[PDB]
Amino acid sequence: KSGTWWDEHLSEENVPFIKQLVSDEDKAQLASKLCPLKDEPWPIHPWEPGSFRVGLIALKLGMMPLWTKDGQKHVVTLLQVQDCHVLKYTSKENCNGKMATLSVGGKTVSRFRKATSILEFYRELGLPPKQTVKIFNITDNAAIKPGTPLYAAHFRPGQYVDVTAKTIGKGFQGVMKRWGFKGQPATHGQTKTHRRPGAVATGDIGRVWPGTKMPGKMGNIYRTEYGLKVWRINTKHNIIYVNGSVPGHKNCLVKVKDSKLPAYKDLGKNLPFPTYFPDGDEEELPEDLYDENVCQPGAPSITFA
Amino acid sequence: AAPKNRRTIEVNRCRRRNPQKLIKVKNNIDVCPECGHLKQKHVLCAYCYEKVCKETAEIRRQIGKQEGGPFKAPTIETVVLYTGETPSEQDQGKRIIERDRKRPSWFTQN
Amino acid sequence: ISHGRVFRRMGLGPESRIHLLRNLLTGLVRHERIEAPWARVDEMRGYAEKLIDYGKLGDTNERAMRMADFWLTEKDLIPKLFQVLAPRYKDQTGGYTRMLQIPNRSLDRAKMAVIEYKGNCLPPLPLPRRDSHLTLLNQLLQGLRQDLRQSQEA
Amino acid sequence: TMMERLHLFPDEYIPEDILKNLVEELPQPRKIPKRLDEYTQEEIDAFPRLWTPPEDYRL
Amino acid sequence: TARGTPSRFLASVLHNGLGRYVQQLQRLSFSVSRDGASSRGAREFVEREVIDFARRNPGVVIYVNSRPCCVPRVVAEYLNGAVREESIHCKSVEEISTLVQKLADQSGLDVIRIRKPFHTDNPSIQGQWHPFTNKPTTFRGLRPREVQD
RNA sequence: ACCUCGAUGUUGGAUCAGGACAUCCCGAUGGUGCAGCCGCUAUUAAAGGUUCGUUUGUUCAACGAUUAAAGUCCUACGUGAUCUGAGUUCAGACCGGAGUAAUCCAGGUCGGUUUCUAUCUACUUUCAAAUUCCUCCCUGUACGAAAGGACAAGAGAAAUAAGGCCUACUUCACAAAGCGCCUUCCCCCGUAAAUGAUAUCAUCUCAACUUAGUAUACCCACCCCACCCAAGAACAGGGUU
RNA sequence: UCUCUUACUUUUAACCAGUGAAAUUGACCUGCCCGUGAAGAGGCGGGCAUAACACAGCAAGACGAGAAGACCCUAUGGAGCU
RNA sequence: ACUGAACUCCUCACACCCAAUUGGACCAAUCUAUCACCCUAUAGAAGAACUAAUGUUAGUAUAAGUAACAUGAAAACAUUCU
RNA sequence: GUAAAUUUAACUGUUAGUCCAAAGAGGAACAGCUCUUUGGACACUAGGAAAAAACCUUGUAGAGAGAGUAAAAAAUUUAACA
Ligand SMILES: [K+]
Ligand SMILES: [K+]
Ligand SMILES: [Mg+2]
Ligand SMILES: [Mg+2]
Ligand SMILES: [Mg+2]
Ligand SMILES: [Mg+2]
Ligand SMILES: [Mg+2]
Ligand SMILES: [Mg+2]
Ligand SMILES: [Mg+2]
Ligand SMILES: [Mg+2]
Ligand SMILES: [Mg+2]
Ligand SMILES: [Mg+2]
Ligand SMILES: [Mg+2]
Ligand SMILES: [Mg+2]
Ligand SMILES: [Mg+2]
Ligand SMILES: [Mg+2]
Ligand SMILES: [Mg+2]
Ligand SMILES: [Mg+2]
Ligand SMILES: [Mg+2]
Ligand SMILES: [Mg+2]
Ligand SMILES: [Mg+2]
Ligand SMILES: [Mg+2]
Ligand SMILES: [Mg+2]
Ligand SMILES: [Mg+2]
Ligand SMILES: [Mg+2]
Ligand SMILES: [Mg+2]
Ligand SMILES: [Mg+2]
Ligand SMILES: [Mg+2]
Ligand SMILES: [Mg+2]
Ligand SMILES: [Mg+2]
Ligand SMILES: [Mg+2]
Ligand SMILES: [Mg+2]
Ligand SMILES: [Zn+2]
Repeated sequence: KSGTWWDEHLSEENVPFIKQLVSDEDKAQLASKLCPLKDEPWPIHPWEPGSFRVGLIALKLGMMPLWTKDGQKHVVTLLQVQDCHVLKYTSKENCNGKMATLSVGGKTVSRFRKATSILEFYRELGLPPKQTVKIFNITDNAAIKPGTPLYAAHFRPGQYVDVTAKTIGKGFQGVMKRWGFKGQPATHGQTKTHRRPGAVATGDIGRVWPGTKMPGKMGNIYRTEYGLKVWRINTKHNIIYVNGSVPGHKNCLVKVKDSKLPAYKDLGKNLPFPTYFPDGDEEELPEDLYDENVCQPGAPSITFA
Repeated sequence: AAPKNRRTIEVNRCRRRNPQKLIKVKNNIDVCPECGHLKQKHVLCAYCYEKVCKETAEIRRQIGKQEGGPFKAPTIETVVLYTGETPSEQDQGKRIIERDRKRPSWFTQN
Repeated sequence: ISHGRVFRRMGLGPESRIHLLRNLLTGLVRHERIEAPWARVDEMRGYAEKLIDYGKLGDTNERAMRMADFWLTEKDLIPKLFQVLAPRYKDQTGGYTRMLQIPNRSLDRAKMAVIEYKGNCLPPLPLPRRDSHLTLLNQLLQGLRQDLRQSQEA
Repeated sequence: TMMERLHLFPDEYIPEDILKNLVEELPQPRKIPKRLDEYTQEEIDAFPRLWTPPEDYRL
Repeated sequence: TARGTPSRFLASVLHNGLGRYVQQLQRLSFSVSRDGASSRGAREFVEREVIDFARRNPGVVIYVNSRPCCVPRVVAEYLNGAVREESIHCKSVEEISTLVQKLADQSGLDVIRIRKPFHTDNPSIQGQWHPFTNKPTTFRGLRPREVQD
């Protein structure tokens, strides 16, 4: 009637073997999915207006400055896509929704820290378990076979994307830091009231309206950014350079997809559809993919005239 | 602020006897393979740790009688010796502590 | 908000925090094994690990001598540090101290721990031992390993 | 509790399980009046005309 | 209560009166005192009334135990096993005579609330109502908006 | 003078505001003694906004500089178990006045204790659609005799608001934070017109009819002793390869 | 001080262990809106909402609690002073 | 047409729905006279009946296991250290 | 038509009233305003006006798982024209 862990009863000679044994299996499964177009891929429909393709699950590395040919310093966020795969497909009929849902995972984690139900799901799929799993709404022509890996080449420079992740949790915070209330002066007779909300409602109602700004936990919630364009794409390390800052701390998993903004609609005509396949590409992509206005580090010093 | 009304025992039972207030049963208890007494899986056995302290206190009392005062810490290694033992080949040039007692079984000489 | 804070808040202040850890560290050098509350032991463990590194720099190093002079309130332990503890761990590069949890004291039911320097002359603690290789679970994994090694050589 | 035993369907499509356990179809309270194009010629000719329009009226 | 007291349905003992009437009263125990004003009404009842009362009801056994007591009592035992104990302390002859006759008429069941003033074992003769009683049958018993073959 | 004389002093400010529309500004649309800019007036519109200071206890107001605007109110003349106690209010005193005096004052002046450990209700991330100004272009165009001087659409820049972040800068250093950086996506139905009968014309129709403006995104599984944690009051949550 | 707050330490705080009060309390199985009423409703009328449940915050309500409060008036009730 | 009262009627029993005040009929327990002798009778007598006076004394709840309170460190408990 | 009335004896208690209808004053042909008069209701039950002291229905008292009734549910959609 007592719980147990994976290496409670293992001896000194077995623990290194078990760690190495499961590590080798993870490498084999990840290296056995690098050929999606040969292992009976699903039909690849051409791009059509009004179609939504799947996104990625990236990890926020940090921030790095980036200069354009216009001489403006733009700061970008390095989003690393690692061990990103498609888990399962749900049709529109089975989705009970307008769009078809597709499951994506990322950041392969240990198999010893997951429930039995989750582990057996990956056992038949032949992939290591993923930490964060996001669901993307796609169309019928954007279906992707389960187990298909995804790379940072799925996006291209000049494309606006939306990043979703949990914000940095600041714990329980007062109204001054959570909602930006002015507070009370530190002097001129004030007695034990410098950072208090003050009045919360009127006397006639005799109650507090729902949604009233009161002290409580701030952060650790999902927030989505919109209208963030990609300035640079690295294919060797699968890194997406997303303009500005994105919600979440360092080394956090984010959900990335195309911009929902109407101004950025019907811009995926020249973008890969449904996704980029390095296995079957007729020509390997360059080391780095830049934007038109981006001045590469190898280029000489920009000389405005 | 003072209570407007007296809270009944029916309300109090729901608060005092709530599962959060109740003590949580522990599942990390097992028997010590050495002495058989109970211990936690992440905590050293109380019975086994107690006999180490009793022997350690006796050893430290012998050390005090040799230094004969504070600020007299030796600059060499220390060896604990029992009845029926002699300094070993590797225990040369060290401070030996003689104990008028048989070496404990759990105490492995090194 | 406390993100990235690696140091704990103890004593009557930052200065008192050093003095409390200094007394624990000094008592650890003299006795080579002490028992104290778990949080103070864990905080002091980092200083004990790096104290040996200054002892390996040699007693002729002015910088290493000042750290020994400061962190050792009792001046008789300074010759011991550079002539006993430092030579003892000459081959080792780290992990000189081991920290284990002990039953809470009866005075205030505080979480307690014991910290000692490896290789001491004191009786060994009843260290936790993993299950023997002769157990049923280990033998099944041992048999699997043998076939995997045999299959690889094939 | 009574609202749980009430089933609404926007169209004439009904799930089989709900459709397979029906018993009686209650009559509609309001009788739908007939459109002018649903009248047969027998009823249209039965109803007499009340006035004689002039022959020179453009209408 | 009604909520604070138990209740029972109207019933009799072994369907009394269905084939024959059986007097449910079984025993009377009177405890009168030779001396004591509390039994003055009871002593007069024993001297002239209980003799004629025993003539009318031969199926009831009457015991008259004369012992010193401060409160004379009458104990009535019934066939169903219920025992009703009543006090006739300082009651007139007429009040005792009416009370004893009331005990003779009762069946012994508890004097509590009766849920219904009627009790019938066959309430329905033409068939108890069911929702299909007043619904006409359709050809082949087809369900509404159901097509066959 | 109906409720409160067996513990709300009132005013004003600070804090945070919810609501009305009889609309100060942004939006749409008639009329004009509407050329164009400015204006006036009326219908529609409460999504959003509505400044900082000097003397004054101030509310208000005066004028100082601005702004697309610095709206009228209600809410226990909102909010004082959140705060302030400046004016008035208890004991001191003074000036002026009344009184034989004690003493008084709708005036002036100075000083004068603002308690409370939350039992109950309510509430404690509305999971996410933003507004505005200026400059530019149209354009020195339409208009006008000139003086003057616009629509709509597009661009840029800035500010606030909402929501994030730490590559720099800054307070600072395994981090937090702004003074710093990043992102921000719907129409608004007042009316202007066709066809066309009652009332064989006409008439935009509380006549049948036609036309113009008449949603998406986020969230979704089910070893744990213990350690670690960008997760956290506790609990919970993530990682432990 | 403020525009405009922010960081850190200490106490407090919260949790574990020990000891253990006070004002308060008609009974409560203690909701929102509108209306009504001794004229300001958790309890009445009409609608709406609603498994149970502890912990931590908050201070709009319970005309919250604490000294028959202050404030005007009453008494053929007192006292000081002139 | 129906619904609709404590009005009326029906079966049965009837002293058995007003403040202050007034007239009654009964009566708990206690003591005494005389009875009575598992707790009663007839009389006399009176410290003769408590859901309420911010009542008095005592017990125990509620707030509440809350507020608040406390022991510098190691150790051979010699001692040393801050 | 009805059954009360007066006198005699013995004392208590109530008289800081409300609202409705009506007549008339004061205010402003305002007030849940003030002040008289007549009458009703209320401080006495029940039903109906949404909740309801004062409006309407209705009183003399119990039981019933009978019956007949009293008061008792707002209406209203408006501009052609020689
Ligand atoms: K009060
Ligand atoms: K409150
Ligand atoms: Mg945190
Ligand atoms: Mg401030
Ligand atoms: Mg104070
Ligand atoms: Mg202060
Ligand atoms: Mg501390
Ligand atoms: Mg308007
Ligand atoms: Mg106010
Ligand atoms: Mg105030
Ligand atoms: Mg208040
Ligand atoms: Mg003052
Ligand atoms: Mg003053
Ligand atoms: Mg911000
Ligand atoms: Mg405690
Ligand atoms: Mg008390
Ligand atoms: Mg409840
Ligand atoms: Mg109300
Ligand atoms: Mg209600
Ligand atoms: Mg609470
Ligand atoms: Mg408080
Ligand atoms: Mg008088
Ligand atoms: Mg009746
Ligand atoms: Mg009657
Ligand atoms: Mg009667
Ligand atoms: Mg008597
Ligand atoms: Mg008495
Ligand atoms: Mg009592
Ligand atoms: Mg009392
Ligand atoms: Mg409390
Ligand atoms: Mg405390
Ligand atoms: Mg102390
Ligand atoms: Zn043991």
